[PDB]
Amino acid sequence: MAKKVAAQIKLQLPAGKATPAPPVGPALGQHGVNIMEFCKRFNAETADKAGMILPVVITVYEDKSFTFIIKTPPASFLLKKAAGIEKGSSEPKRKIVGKVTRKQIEEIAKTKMPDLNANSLEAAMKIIEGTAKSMGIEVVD
Repeated sequence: MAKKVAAQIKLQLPAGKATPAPPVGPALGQHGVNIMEFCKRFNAETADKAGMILPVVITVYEDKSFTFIIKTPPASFLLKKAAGIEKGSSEPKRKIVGKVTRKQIEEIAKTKMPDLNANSLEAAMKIIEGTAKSMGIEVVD
């Protein structure tokens, strides 16, 4: 399969909010890459996971072409989107700040399957759950 890797541009970038600030411009642009192609790409792709410093990895090719991936991380990311801590709880924090549910675990586990390096989702579920557990997040059902 066609690979002509010229470089790699790893970048932690706001979902829905990437831009040629010191992050992007110097990173990709120095390697000849269309920052706007990148940005209009990452932004549109990350539209859903917006509000988020996404851990990205760019792989620019010989053409000045590129592609990039975004490491849908251990679980913290979408556990915000579940545990209910996209900012924080109002006050309730019995050590368990907020919580979710095995099913919620699953979904999160599923979406980040490519990242968590899941042989099988049961494994990814462990990650999410364990992450959650460590983060003071309970799972309830």
